[PDB]
Amino acid sequence: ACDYTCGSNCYSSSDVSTAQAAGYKLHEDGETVGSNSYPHKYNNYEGFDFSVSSPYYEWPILSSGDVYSGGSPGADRVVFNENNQLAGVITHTGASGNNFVECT
Ligand SMILES: Nc1nc2c(ncn2[C@@H]2O[C@H](CO)[C@@H](O)[C@H]2OP(=O)(O)O)c(=O)[nH]1
Repeated sequence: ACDYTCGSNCYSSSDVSTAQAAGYKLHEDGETVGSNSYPHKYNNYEGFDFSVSSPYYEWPILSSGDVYSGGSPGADRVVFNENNQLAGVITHTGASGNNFVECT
């Protein structure tokens, strides 16, 4: 069964830790990838009650199992903080426009 289900996409904890480790080292290195320049700040417009503190950063998580390296980010994201603490897994899947909803 899925630890996080983003629409139709299924992720285990391992998938999430892997994406997150990747996202956080580029953040620490001040490196960005992709046309959207990931990882980038996540403002939490949605108002998600995360149990970890701000600021937050979002990094894509791919259904392929591959780590993001440019190209299309897909609709799923891992949100981590400055301490490299997981805040949550979110998606545009099922959200209207560029809004986000949590992955279950
Ligand atoms: N919906 C949403 N988009 C955010 C937030 N923070 C940054 N973004 C960005 O705000 C714009 C409109 O949503 C996009 O550039 C989006 O980028 P992402 O698509 O890369 O996440 C946030 O909290 N919510």
